[PDB]
Amino acid sequence: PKDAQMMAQILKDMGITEYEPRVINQMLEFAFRYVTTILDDAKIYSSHAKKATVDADDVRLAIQCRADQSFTSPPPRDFLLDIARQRNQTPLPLIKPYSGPRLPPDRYCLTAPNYRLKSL
Amino acid sequence: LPSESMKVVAESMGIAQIQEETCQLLTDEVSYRIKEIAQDALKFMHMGKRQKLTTSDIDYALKLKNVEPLYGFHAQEFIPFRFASGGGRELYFYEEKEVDLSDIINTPLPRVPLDVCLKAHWLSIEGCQPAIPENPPRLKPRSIHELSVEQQLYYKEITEACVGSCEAKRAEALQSIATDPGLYQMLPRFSTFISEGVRVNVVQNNLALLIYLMRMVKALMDNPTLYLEKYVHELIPAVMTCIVSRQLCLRPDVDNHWALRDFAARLVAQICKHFSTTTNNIQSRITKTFTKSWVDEKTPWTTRYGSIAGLAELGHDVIKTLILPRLQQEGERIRSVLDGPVLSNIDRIGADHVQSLLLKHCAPVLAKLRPPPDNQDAYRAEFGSLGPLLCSQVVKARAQAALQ
Amino acid sequence: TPLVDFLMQLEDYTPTIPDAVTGYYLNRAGFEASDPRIIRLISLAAQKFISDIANDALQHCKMKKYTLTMEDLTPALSEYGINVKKPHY
Amino acid sequence: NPADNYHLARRRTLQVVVSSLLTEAGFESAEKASVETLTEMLQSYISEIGRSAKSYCEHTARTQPTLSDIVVTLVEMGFNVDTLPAYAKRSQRMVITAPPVTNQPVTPKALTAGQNRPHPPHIPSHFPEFPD
Amino acid sequence: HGDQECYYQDDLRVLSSLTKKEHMKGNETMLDFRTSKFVLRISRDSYQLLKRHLQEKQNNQIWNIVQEHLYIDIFDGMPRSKQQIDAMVGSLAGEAKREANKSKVFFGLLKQDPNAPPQNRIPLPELKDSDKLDKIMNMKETTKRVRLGPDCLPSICFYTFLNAYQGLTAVDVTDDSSLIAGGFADSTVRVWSVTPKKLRSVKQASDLSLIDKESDDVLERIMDEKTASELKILYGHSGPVYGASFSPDRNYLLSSSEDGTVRLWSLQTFTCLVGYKGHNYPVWDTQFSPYGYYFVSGGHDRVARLWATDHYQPLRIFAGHLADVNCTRFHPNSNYVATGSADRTVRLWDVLNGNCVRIFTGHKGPIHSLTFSPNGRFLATGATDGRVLLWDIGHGLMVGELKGHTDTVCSLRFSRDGEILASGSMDNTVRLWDAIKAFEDLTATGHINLPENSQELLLGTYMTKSTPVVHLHFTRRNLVLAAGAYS
Repeated sequence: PKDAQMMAQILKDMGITEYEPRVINQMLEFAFRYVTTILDDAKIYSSHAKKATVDADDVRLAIQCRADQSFTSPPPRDFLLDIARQRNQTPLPLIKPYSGPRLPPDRYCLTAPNYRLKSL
Repeated sequence: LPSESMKVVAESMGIAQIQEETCQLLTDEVSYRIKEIAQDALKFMHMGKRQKLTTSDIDYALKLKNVEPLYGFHAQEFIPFRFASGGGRELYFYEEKEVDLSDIINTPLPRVPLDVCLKAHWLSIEGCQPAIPENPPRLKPRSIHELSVEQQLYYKEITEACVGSCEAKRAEALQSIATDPGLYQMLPRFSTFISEGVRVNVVQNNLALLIYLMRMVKALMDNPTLYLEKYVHELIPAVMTCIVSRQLCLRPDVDNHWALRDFAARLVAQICKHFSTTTNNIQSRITKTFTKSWVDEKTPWTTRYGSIAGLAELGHDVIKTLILPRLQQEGERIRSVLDGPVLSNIDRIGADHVQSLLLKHCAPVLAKLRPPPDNQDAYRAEFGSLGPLLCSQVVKARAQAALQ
Repeated sequence: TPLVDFLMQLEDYTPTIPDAVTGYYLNRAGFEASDPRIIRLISLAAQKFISDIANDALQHCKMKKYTLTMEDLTPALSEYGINVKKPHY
Repeated sequence: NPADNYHLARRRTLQVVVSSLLTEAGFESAEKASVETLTEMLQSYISEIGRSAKSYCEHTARTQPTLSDIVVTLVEMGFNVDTLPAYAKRSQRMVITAPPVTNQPVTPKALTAGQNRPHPPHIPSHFPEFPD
Repeated sequence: HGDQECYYQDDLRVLSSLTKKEHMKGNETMLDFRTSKFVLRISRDSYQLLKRHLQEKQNNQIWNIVQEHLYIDIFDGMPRSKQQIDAMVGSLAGEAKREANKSKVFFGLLKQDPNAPPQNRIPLPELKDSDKLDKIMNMKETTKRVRLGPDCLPSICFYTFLNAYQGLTAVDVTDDSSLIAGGFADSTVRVWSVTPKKLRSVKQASDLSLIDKESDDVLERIMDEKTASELKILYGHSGPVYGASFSPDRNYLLSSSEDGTVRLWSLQTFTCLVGYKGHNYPVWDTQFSPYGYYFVSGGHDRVARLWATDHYQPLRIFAGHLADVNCTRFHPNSNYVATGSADRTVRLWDVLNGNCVRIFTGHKGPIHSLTFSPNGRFLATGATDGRVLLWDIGHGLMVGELKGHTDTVCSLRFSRDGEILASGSMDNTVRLWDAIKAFEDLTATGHINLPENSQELLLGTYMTKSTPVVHLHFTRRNLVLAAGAYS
């Protein structure tokens, strides 16, 4: 196919030699899902600005307002190094040490009487 | 991705009159997201140690990028289908795009495979890799035999078990021949033992000695490790050393067991024709022998039978072409045995066996190329050998086909 | 309590989905088969969801029966808030 | 191939289930893409009560889910649980058979019995024996 | 991009995708590469030619980029060869400073050992009489332990997973070869007993309450015989289980998975006890301490946490890597944690103060295996380039390099004596290396001019039948165990 032969070149440019045949079919299903939610939001933003033609600033708005919610990332390095030095210098107070099966407090564990219904 | 696919999608949605720069803007955004996910699905493939990139890797790569591995449907409310995947859609390019709703119900479900178990074996014994099936595999000096003394003892035990004094001993020895991986480099001595045995074992027609050797040949053939077509030259005569050949023993009784041995020999011959096959050497050579065994005047009747069986078990087309112009000769031979005058030789037994085998083959061929109309007296145009009983055999075959 | 009285009547009543298949997709998510009547309620709750969509897509097919299409699933799931996608490939 | 039969024994059982649920007061001869759509929503629905009722019980420090964890799981998927006792008592209700087992023989191997060699003292007795 | 080194090829294709600013604003690896400084260890004989080409105002802008984005760490010595520079480069923020590798590291074993805490010698938190009973039968195994060397090559017993159509992602074996755990892609952990002794759970609380005082009733009367299998399946992860780690007292299985939790499974009740939720991201590895109280887990969020099985929150966060913490290994004295990672660096972390005390660079791919020498003086690391690099810990110079493997080296272990390092990769081979002739020789320059000793250090290759060697284990009688999941 046309758009499925370009998908095998995006993977081969990323060095992915071996892949399942259902891998191309669902990256095209995601790429179709992503463009019909940019352009769906683009004409919502065009009707907000009251213009009959969806031009390039509408797609510039609909991309950066969908990338602000959908595609997140891990926390940044200046945030990870601040919570590290707050934790690595904090003395982590105390709890109940010697308890044979050593464990957190019982509201943080998964050890409850764990009931079930009577069969009748 | 091509832009001429993105305009087709846009105009099939209600968004008409899109510019080329608008359309090129779509195909570099979505081609990045395919490249971003396939690079991210390769992380799950490398952490799976499978180097495969299965269909589930993209389901976790999508969930990692906070996109629903929802395929083919997108829920704007997100609650019935969260980031759990539905396994994709089993769709094809060459599909029918319309099925009947009772075709999917009536098909049998595939077998759930075996659960995961833990078996242990040995990769290395003090540095050396064993050849178990869980592993990939001036005076001149006094030379040594190329077999070890375990190998000669093994060979001696397997050959003394394969002459069938005890049946459980035979059966293990036959399974040992059928799956020993290191049975190459002992195979000349096994082929020579078979070949030499049949030739000095037809001097006196010792049926068991022969039935055990034919089972040894069958156990040699289905072993997947060893390379056999270097030894098939000596083996073809040895396995066939008593197929058509007469019996120096009591021919009339054990004529049942030797006929069964002949059937086994036919089956091994058909397996040989299916394999070891190159152009015009093996199958055509045994076919030519069998036919000049058939077209022989005053033919040995224990032999009018072995060669008939050999020709019969050669497959679909061979009886479709070789068992057609000869019915009259078969009938004349049967009529002569019936006339008599006296039973000097087991001629009558040979005739009955040959006629029964030929009649069964003729039914199956007839059932195969023609409708089952006029099954009463039309076979009288073919000398009336099997007639209505042949028609009944064809009907039984049709019933088996209906059951299938 | 009707739903407790309902689940106590499920030692019989094999549902439309087998418990070897409903229990397979429950074991995939950590739900283990403690009580087999618990599986049959989840198999019944998943039947009723699919049956309510096929019964509402039939009303969108009578206005335009005898074939379920993607243009019948599209307005049927739109009141559910689910935008179904055409493969278009 | 028994490798893809691990998945296709249970997904083609869900195809018979949707084909049996679209026949009950309904269709014959459905479109092919409409069946693999609906059996993908069925697998994603069983896998979502699997992940969410396990999450609701483990939030309450338990390991196996009761009835009260699923009637809150189905509420959070918008199910209206009270209509389920009426759905279970249909006269059109059908049962789809479970898939067949690959190891039908179970124990068909005569095996090859060969013993030679012992164990050096750095190998305990519970490891497999040294081969022939 | 064409005139770059061949071992940077996977690094440039992430840069070819980066063309926009907002594409790079959410990458967080090139965001930390842009703010850090490349260290670039150069000699003073070559730096004089560089600074005589940059201090002049004819160039005057590439010199401004160098003194803004690049550190330069100068050593007084010979300029290194090209096949020696190739051995110690390949990491972003590569070839770290010698001032990082000069801290005092207590790389000795506990109980003299001057390079190790002289008197504390924590012999396992509250070493119990049942834990002292374990070491009594451990030294009976040491009596039958063979000296391996380059002559008495060990026997390898491969424990293959035959069907395994759910993908096996994690293996661990106990210290005595008695249990084998399997982490699988169908979100299960499966414990197998390999000794002829079935896996039993302890009795329920009603059965233990009736057990009379004394009359033995200690460690056999509580084991339930109604529950006795050769296989126990553990459910509860909502994702593929990537780490698996036994505790040294043969209870307390650990498992980490894609769902971001580390789970502590009991091996007396065969249930889950705790779920440690500190990562929101796939935890790629976990390991118990060799004394069994603390454990370290490294995840996709580019940190490694130190837990203690008593707190729902970690104690130490090791947060200096720029990519995923792929591996997390404890030192044999458990005062130091080595964390290999996907940014081609291996880092030792002190458990006190959470400080990085060593940075080992020189791998070309993400590190997928670490192991320590039983001396505590050395560290073997393997990565996707098929290279096993042997590092010193008191010095930090990676003295040796083993380059026999082809694909990703996913399992390393030294012998119980330290005589042989065993390496298992995706080439389906178990290579054995001479781990005595590799460290025989062992500064002021930061390198030792390591030779091509790989051919001499090979003792065997041992090709496996279509089976990637996921785990390597050494029995206490010096017998190699390996587990693979036959494909």
